[PDB]
Amino acid sequence: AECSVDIQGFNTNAITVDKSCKQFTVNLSHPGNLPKNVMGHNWVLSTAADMQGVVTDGMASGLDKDYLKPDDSRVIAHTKLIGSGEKDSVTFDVSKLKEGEQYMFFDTFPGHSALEKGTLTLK
Ligand SMILES: [Cu+2]
Ligand SMILES: [Cu+2]
Repeated sequence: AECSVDIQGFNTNAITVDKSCKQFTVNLSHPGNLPKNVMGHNWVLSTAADMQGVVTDGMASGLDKDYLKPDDSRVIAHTKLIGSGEKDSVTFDVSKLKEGEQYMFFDTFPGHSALEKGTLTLK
């Protein structure tokens, strides 16, 4: 089945990964005209349980860490932080994913998590 998804930064509020896929790719795109540094976006994947932890410590860490705490072991996958006309794409092992667990995708650029947030599920 398909196992890439195109996301603009969110047009989708919800991703489902086909249980039959071995890998999965998120192509992320930035729509506007502003520098990564005043209006950059990422796509981060953690379990719902961990989302808020990744976000707050990611805010605390700088632009220079792409707004993610270094060695954050609760982050399953993510795209680089990106700005205007920059695109990024992350490909992860689907074996990292457990059917019947609730995952969240989100943006860790300060504040964007309240609107740029979604659900991903292995099904
Ligand atoms: Cu397939
Ligand atoms: Cu954003």
